[PDB]
Amino acid sequence: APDTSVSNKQNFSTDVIYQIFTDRFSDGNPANNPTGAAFDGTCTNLRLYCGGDWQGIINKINDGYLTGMGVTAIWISQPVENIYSIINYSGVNNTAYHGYWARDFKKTNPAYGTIADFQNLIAAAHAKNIKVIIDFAPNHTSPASSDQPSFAENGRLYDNGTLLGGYTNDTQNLFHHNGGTDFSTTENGIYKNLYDLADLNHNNSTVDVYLKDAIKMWLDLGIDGIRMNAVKHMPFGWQKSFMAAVNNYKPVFTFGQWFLGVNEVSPENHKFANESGMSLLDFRFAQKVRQVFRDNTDNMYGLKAMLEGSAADYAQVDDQVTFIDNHDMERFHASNANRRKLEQALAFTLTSRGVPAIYYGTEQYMSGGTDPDNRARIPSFSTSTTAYQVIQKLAPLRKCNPAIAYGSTQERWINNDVLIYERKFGSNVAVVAVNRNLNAPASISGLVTSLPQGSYNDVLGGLLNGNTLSVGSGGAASNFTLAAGGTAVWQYTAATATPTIGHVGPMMAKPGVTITIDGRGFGSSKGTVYFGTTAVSGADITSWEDTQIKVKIPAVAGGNYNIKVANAAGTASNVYDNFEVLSGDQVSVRFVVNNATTALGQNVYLTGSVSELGNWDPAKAIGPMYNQVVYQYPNWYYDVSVPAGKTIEFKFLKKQGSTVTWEGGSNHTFTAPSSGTATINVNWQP
Ligand SMILES: OC[C@H]1O[C@H](O[C@H]2[C@H](O)[C@@H](O)[C@@H](O[C@H]3[C@H](O)[C@@H](O)[C@@H](O[C@H]4[C@H](O)[C@@H](O)[C@@H](O[C@H]5[C@H](O)[C@@H](O)[C@@H](O[C@H]6[C@H](O)[C@@H](O)[C@@H](O[C@H]7[C@H](O)[C@@H](O)[C@@H](O[C@H]8[C@H](O)[C@@H](O)[C@@H](O[C@H]9[C@H](O)[C@@H](O)[C@@H](O)O[C@@H]9CO)O[C@@H]8CO)O[C@@H]7CO)O[C@@H]6CO)O[C@@H]5CO)O[C@@H]4CO)O[C@@H]3CO)O[C@@H]2CO)[C@H](O)[C@@H](O)[C@@H]1O
Ligand SMILES: OC[C@H]1O[C@H](O[C@H]2[C@H](O)[C@@H](O)[C@@H](O[C@H]3[C@H](O)[C@@H](O)[C@@H](O[C@H]4[C@H](O)[C@@H](O)[C@@H](O)O[C@@H]4CO)O[C@@H]3CO)O[C@@H]2CO)[C@H](O)[C@@H](O)[C@@H]1O
Ligand SMILES: OC[C@H]1O[C@H](O[C@H]2[C@H](O)[C@@H](O)[C@@H](O[C@H]3[C@H](O)[C@@H](O)[C@@H](O[C@H]4[C@H](O)[C@@H](O)[C@@H](O)O[C@@H]4CO)O[C@@H]3CO)O[C@@H]2CO)[C@H](O)[C@@H](O)[C@@H]1O
Ligand SMILES: OC[C@H]1O[C@H](O[C@H]2[C@H](O)[C@@H](O)[C@@H](O)O[C@@H]2CO)[C@H](O)[C@@H](O)[C@@H]1O
Ligand SMILES: [Ca+2]
Ligand SMILES: [Ca+2]
Repeated sequence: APDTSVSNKQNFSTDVIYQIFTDRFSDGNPANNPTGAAFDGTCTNLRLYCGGDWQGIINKINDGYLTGMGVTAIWISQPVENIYSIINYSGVNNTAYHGYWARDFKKTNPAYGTIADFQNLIAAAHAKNIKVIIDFAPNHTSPASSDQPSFAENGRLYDNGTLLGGYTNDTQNLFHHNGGTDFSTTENGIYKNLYDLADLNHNNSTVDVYLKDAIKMWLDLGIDGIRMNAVKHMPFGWQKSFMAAVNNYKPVFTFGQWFLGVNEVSPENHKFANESGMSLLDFRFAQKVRQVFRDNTDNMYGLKAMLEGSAADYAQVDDQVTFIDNHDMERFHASNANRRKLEQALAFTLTSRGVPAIYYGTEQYMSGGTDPDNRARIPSFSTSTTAYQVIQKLAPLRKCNPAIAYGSTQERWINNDVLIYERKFGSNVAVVAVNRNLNAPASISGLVTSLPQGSYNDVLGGLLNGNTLSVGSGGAASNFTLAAGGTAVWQYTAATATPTIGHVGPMMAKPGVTITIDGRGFGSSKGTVYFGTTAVSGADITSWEDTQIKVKIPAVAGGNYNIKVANAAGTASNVYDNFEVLSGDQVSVRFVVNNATTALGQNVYLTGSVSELGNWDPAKAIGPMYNQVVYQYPNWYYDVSVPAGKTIEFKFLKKQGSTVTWEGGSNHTFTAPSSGTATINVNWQP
């Protein structure tokens, strides 16, 4: 199959995700509706169950609503079993309608449906070329009070019906008991509870194994991707081990939720996306989009800076999931606002780099404030809205024009209100023009592009007041008027002669695992695959076609390798960096160093004899380590993904910037567990 096939679970760049709040989409099976005080059929009480379910989604998939829009992927509420409690908050009744209050990761939420219902959903979707993504929140269970066990379900955790433990009397330490987070620091947000939710302790062996076993179940059920909840609130090392588990079994496209506020640019966030084994929801993109197109707090210059900065900050920018709003933000469309604002933002997102995600109902001009006002029941299934049509015309471009899916981004024309950008991949090109100024047209002269000579019709058909583009030799466009609030899309596709890599997935795994390499001009005959300088050919290359290659990772030493391919004739392609070859199966180990004093601004890091520990290279050391919550300074701790059953040598370091102070004496030594977790505790050697 080609790169665009529904079967491609490793790449979503050619797709368009539709974010569904299951309960608020469509109640296709009233028989499974919750009853009494936990339900409101009218969906007037936004905190109770409204009845939306999997059967409903199936119906919507079957009746053309999503397909007619060009949607090729869906992201649904967490499917696992949630508590049944009806909680009274501020005099208001609340339910688990959102799917975030888990009780059993190996069962389904009966309100959504049964396992059989789930299987059917998967089948229905696939039959319509729609990939299925599930929300997964292994960071906590549900609302609890250690002092008052009768409150809710006491964050109880079950294993396929078998009780493991609750928040009260947590002798095994399945959960964290450090109060609630205040988001003052990263460490703080990880080792403390979100709201009143029972925080899961991933260092607990039972929890580790269980969670890993659970995801396997869902993978076995046929999912195509995973949306990881609050990744900024779980230990990074643990998550890396989780991704390894997934990748070394059945790799699927995974992206996490790492919230960013307005004007917020985080290096920690970049690093996580670059080395965790998963990508992230593009908050930087989303926030900038709202500023420029919605709240008028920034202009095109800021939009361009975000695009350029992001492309450099993210090793795999094309893996970031873009959006303009979500279940945790106020709806993009303001009641009294000009609809063109939303239309423009949509078009921008659909034609930009990454993986676009659209929050259900956006296309219906839904308005609403923060939770739960942004989660009303979809008021219509009309295909006649302008927004619907915008998506309908642009979504498919992601499939047919690889420039949109894998291309670079380049500004071609700009002013306070206008932005004209170009996407390019091999012989493929796409040019988009946006004039956010709703009252003034712009006179466009001097525009230069990569489009061949000719005339180009607006892909939007003038829907957003766009126009035809005339390109002479040299890619120079003839003078034209860009209507007030105008938006136009011009594109070109053609055969690519030379092998071009547009995407690789997964990006982190152990030898023997099969990876997917997508792009154009690979040819039909098996060529050669390079991992760094190492060449792979023949048998290990499972399949080879023009747009996609399937190959087994070679048994090279653990480390980072750049990927390249060559056609059967020996022609090399571009290089796709940052591939991570693991040393083997991974386990999550907690490292604790005692009595490591430092000066303000100086932190402790971990280094060692394996790739996972940076192979003694301080620049690749793990950290900075933590010293407030679990353990207190001068004792430091950190959770790390290491190779199972291996004997590892390690040392600690103290660093100020890139300046490094090595721990004295001899190296510490330990043997990693074969499965489950472990905690290594030593004293800093002077
Ligand atoms: O020994 C004494 C005592 O100790 C112990 O008690 C302590 C507790 O153990 C401890 O946890 C602590 O609890 C208290 C809280 O600390 C305190 O805040 C207060 O909590 C209140 C809330 O204030 C109040 O609002 C309400 O909360 C309701 C909500 O109103 C309601 O909306 C609903 O929310 C749920 C959502 O609907 C649902 O979707 C889901 O949300 C998801 C979200 O959808 C998902 O995408 C993801 O989002 C996160 C994101 O990951 C994260 O980054 C973050 O984003 C922030 C950014 O990072 C920041 O930069 C900045 O921008 O801000 C944003 C947003 O904050 O947040 C996103 C979510 O907003 O993740 C979400 C979670 O999966 O789930 C939502 C939560 O359920 O439902 C909640 C109810 O849960 O009510 C709570 C509780 O009353 O009060 C708590 C109780 O006091 O402190 C206790 C005392 O010290 C012992 O237990 C006790 O016995 C002992 O006596
Ligand atoms: O907002 C998050 C903060 O996180 C980071 O802070 C780090 C420091 O950079 C580390 O050096 C370390 O801090 C130690 C400190 O090294 C140690 O001396 C001691 O600090 C004393 C301090 O010497 C003294 O002058 C006085 O201020 O009292 C302090 C309390 O002991 O203990 C510190 C830890 O408590 O660890 C912190 C993280 O905990 C980041 O670099 C900061 O910018 C940021 O504030
Ligand atoms: O190149 C392959 C080599 O790899 C392995 O060597 C590792 C060591 O095992 C680590 O311990 C570490 O070495 C540190 C050392 O721990 C640290 O003390 C420091 O050494 C100073 C020393 O403190 C000082 O007294 C004086 O002796 O100078 C030394 C500096 O040279 O710095 C070392 C790092 O430079 O890292 C090395 C890899 O760099 C393996 O064990 C070796 O057998 C192998 O050759
Ligand atoms: O001609 C190449 C030139 O095109 C663009 O410059 C625009 C500029 O953005 C407008 O504000 C206005 O001044 O017209 C110029 C074209 O004459 C690119 O921005 C620029 O990099 C490029 O050199
Ligand atoms: Ca139902
Ligand atoms: Ca946590």
